[PDB]
Amino acid sequence: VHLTPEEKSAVTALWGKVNVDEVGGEALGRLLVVYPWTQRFFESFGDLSTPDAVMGNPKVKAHGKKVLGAFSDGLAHLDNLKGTFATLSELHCDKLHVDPENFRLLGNVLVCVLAHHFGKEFTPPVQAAYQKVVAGVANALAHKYH
Amino acid sequence: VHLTPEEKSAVTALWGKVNVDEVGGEALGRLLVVYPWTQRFFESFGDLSTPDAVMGNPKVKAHGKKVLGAFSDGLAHLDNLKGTFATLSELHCDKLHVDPENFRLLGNVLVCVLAHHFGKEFTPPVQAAYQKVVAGVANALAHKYH
Amino acid sequence: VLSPADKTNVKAAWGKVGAHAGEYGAEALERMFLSFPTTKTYFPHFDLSHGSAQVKGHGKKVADALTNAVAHVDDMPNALSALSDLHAHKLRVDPVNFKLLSHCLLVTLAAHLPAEFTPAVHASLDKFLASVSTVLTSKY
Amino acid sequence: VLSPADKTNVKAAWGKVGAHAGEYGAEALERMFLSFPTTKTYFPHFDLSHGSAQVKGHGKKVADALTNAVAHVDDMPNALSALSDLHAHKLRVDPVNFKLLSHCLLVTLAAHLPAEFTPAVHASLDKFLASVSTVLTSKY
Ligand code: HEM
Ligand code: HEM
Ligand code: HEM
Ligand code: HEM
Repeated sequence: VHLTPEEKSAVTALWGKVNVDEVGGEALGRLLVVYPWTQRFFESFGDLSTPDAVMGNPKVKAHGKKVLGAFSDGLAHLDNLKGTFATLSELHCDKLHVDPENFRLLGNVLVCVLAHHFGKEFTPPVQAAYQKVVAGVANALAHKYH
Repeated sequence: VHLTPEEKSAVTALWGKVNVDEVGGEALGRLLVVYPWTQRFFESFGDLSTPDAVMGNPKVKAHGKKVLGAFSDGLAHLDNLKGTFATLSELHCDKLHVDPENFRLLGNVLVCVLAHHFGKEFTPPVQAAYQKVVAGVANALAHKYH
Repeated sequence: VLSPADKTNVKAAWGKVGAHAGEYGAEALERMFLSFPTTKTYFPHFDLSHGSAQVKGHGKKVADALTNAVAHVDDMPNALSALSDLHAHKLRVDPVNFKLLSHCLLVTLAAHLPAEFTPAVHASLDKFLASVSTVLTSKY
Repeated sequence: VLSPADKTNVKAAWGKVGAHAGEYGAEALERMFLSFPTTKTYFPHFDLSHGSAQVKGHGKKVADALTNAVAHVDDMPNALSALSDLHAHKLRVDPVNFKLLSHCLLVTLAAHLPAEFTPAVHASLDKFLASVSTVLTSKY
């Protein structure tokens, strides 16, 4: 996806301030709490009875790291998101069978997490640039449906 | 998009039976009636007060021809839908500003029109193959957002 | 909202469907599973092959729920209360999937009612199925 | 549905927003127009630049409608009746766009309420905004 230099700057500058051990599990956690049908694909992870359960859950925090790992990757490869996510698409599409609307939702939840953590720093132009990113990532993840 | 030979056969065989002067305006017409916000992009066309107004309207029937023209095109080019629709995407995205969900809706309306006209012939496998097609067309039309 | 016109259109459509209700339900299910394979994951323990007695049986249940909604169109949330609970809580159906089944139900009706499926009747059925879907997704 | 918990969460959130309601509304609008440029076509006659008195003014109206919904949470369709008519009939707003504004309203709240925007409060606000959006899209 085409980010302008000011868009790239807005994303990169904020992304270096991100606690990569935490934001990932926060975004994934919130997704399971806010959109409870997403918990269908995670019965294994244990106590998802409550928000505190989900948020204070190891397998969520563990897994959100990789999830966050994925977004960082594609942030280096807006030119080749399809090439970047190739493998993982067959995973969520051919193997897991997940609707692409759900990738858009995770992306939006990640944006809410970024706003929560950065407050005033997460200005409307910075959000706009992050929306292009998560849109491009969601689309590339869904290429095995397209 | 990848259609198997049986999928290609199912689509092609039915598509040759289609009245290309009529189905197009029927699909477009129904879209404006069923999803009335789509009439925002067509105030010019005149009396859209009623279904009979919309359906029995020249500019609708006129325009659905081209619309139907587009789908036929991409039916020859499932290999290169992005290449096929390149121009028309900047039209609906950069020039018209239309949400890609709406392309999915037109595709689904076209499928309902095909079922209405072909009845029993429009079997569940034939529908399944047509869904891959309209999905691929809708996505290619939205590439100027992606 | 559903206008009096929408309600008479929907009643009319169901009238003509008649005793084919269950069979059309099974057909709509099959259309959904073939067109939208992701929906198949909610039925791992079903045989989903053509002619499956389990799809047929389940189709009748789907149609009976829809008929119960038509029959109590003015109090659908009450009528559909247990079903909403089932799909949101126990089954955790992705809300997107209601749109897909609704489209296949519309396709099925279109495939069987050449006379009834006018643009106006299409519109009323779409709203009816969107209202049912709204109810069935109200309880997450 | 909105549980008593959701309702107290939403009331709590609006409490802390306080007199910043209008300003956050204007900000949410700006976030939407920048993030989702397609939404701009509904406001051709607005200056949408930063600091626009017209966006600011309109933000207050949006916030006031939301507050009126919160204040009458148990009868939103009645409270939001004229607004539903306006957006579906006169404005013909694509239903997709309500999701986009709702996300920007959530982003705005998150950007201003570090303490209140817990996972549980996030969830309740999402449901509240989805209920408003359901109302505002009920009249096509
Ligand atoms: C949004 C809805 C999504 C759902 C419901 C979903 C579901 C799943 C499930 C069930 C697994 C297997 C975990 C297990 O049970 O062992 C998985 C793995 C994974 N997902 Fe997601 N997924 C979603 C979106 C995404 C997105 C948008 C990304 C990244 C951009 C992502 C990144 C990953 C990664 C990196 C793995 C595992 C990597 C590995 O194990 O090697 N997921 N997902
Ligand atoms: C689904 C929602 C859509 C909306 C709301 C929409 C809207 C429009 C509008 C406003 C125009 C300009 C007509 C005028 O006022 O003069 C147009 C042109 C056109 N559209 Fe659509 N469009 C949609 C989807 C599609 C799709 C899916 C296709 C084909 C796959 C398509 C094919 C065309 C063609 C072929 C033209 C004009 C070609 C020409 O003038 O040279 N449209 N559309
Ligand atoms: C108009 C929309 C729908 C209607 C009217 C409807 C109706 C019903 C009814 C009446 C049952 C009865 C179960 C029983 O009592 O034996 C049922 C079960 C079920 N439904 Fe739906 N449903 C709808 C949408 C969906 C969708 C979109 C999905 C997922 C793609 C789904 C998945 C299921 C599953 C997994 C069961 C239980 C199957 C089993 O294990 O027996 N439903 N539904
Ligand atoms: C939570 C969702 C929404 C709320 C609470 C809301 C609220 C309002 C209110 C209170 C007005 C007042 C007009 C007046 O009395 O002066 C208005 C007008 C308007 N709204 Fe919304 N709205 C929502 C969603 C949307 C969306 C998604 C769009 C399109 C992207 C939209 C487009 C418009 C337009 C074009 C006007 C008239 C602008 C003008 O010409 O003055 N609204 N809305």
